[PDB]
Amino acid sequence: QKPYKETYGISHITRHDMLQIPEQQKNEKYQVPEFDSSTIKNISSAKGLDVWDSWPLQNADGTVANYHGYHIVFALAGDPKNADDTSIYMFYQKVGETSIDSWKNAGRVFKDSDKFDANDSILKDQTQEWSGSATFTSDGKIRLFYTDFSGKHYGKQTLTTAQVNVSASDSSLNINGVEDYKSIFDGDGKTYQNVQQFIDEGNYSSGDNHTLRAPHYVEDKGHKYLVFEANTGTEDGYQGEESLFNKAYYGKSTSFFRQESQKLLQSDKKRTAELANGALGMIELNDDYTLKKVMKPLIASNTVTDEIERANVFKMNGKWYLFTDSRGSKMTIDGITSNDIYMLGYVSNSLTGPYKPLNKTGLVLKMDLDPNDVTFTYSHFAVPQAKGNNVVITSYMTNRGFYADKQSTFAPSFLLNIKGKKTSVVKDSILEQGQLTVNK
Ligand SMILES: [Ca+2]
Repeated sequence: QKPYKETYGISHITRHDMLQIPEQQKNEKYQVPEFDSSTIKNISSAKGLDVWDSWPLQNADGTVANYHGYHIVFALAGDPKNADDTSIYMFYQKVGETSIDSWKNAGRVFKDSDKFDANDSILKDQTQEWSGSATFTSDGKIRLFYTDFSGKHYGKQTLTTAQVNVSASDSSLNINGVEDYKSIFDGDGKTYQNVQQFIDEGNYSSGDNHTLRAPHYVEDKGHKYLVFEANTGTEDGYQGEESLFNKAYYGKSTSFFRQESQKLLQSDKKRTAELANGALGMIELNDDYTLKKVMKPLIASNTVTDEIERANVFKMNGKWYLFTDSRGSKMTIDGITSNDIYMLGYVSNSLTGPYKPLNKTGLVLKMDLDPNDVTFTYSHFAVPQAKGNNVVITSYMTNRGFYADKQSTFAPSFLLNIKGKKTSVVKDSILEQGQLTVNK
């Protein structure tokens, strides 16, 4: 196969940039701070459930919404014994409260019968509800986006929306039901991989890893978009043997391409690399939240990894910041280990790009604790704030099903300082578990 160069007009997480991270990550400015295990509590209202990936109800610009005097956080929860028990619950606190003990549980967003009542062919085959985002509409409605996972159809993942109907009183919030509950996007094969393409490979035992999830709502100039975890399709640089010869995925120089590509081809990571075609995708939505336009990915991670999760994007002080979480264990980069877990980040003058790496390489956060560590965190997420140079990093703490007495819970939040194309963790900025804003 001859070397070639093709960007497909999109940005790329390159091998060269990733290779810089192992040395860089030793700098405390890019490290999830150490947490104090004796301050950590289970979510008391979640009653022995694991509570992991969690997200705030947001305004269109990503700031935290105020619903009738309450903050709302949606989260995946389930029985610690059953790895396939995953539904979305809605938690809430009065605005002003900070303690983890302030979070009340409104229960599941969905009834089991809702997916059938939706009159939606894909939804009626759902077995789990995976994570997403939620926006607070201009007419005062709670608009949810999440991933419909079908365990019985080879792990199909479909971007899905619903309006959550909630009555508010002085004391409580109550979920009355949902409406406008519908599939929006299941891939198109050319821009984003679909489940059939995964099945064509031999599904799970092929080593391929199909993703179409983590839908994040954002607006710009009154246009509505989802940015999401995906994989590339046939027309924007697909997985395959040929992909290892695309210099766009390497960066730096032809010298670097020749050296790195031949190492990769001689390595035990060649096949993994060939299959690796992660992407942060984008679609525009109509005003009824249906699909308007499939758009090109903002960034892709060909050869590096198949799995870039928890897509997030927002404008802050005149620039756009794009983030994703990713496990070192599924990467193919020398010096990145199975313990390493990252939030990577990119910056643009426009929502639609082009995006270049933060801190030269893409590194924003590094967390490398043992999976057994009670203070292990995952699903790091930057919550934009109304003003200032700080965002709040939320994450879940404690691996699912690991400890009888210590469930997955809200991690202590902390601050990340962002200016220009640089970030730093704010020294001793640890907040309460699950705290969403600096303002109180
Ligand atoms: Ca793949």
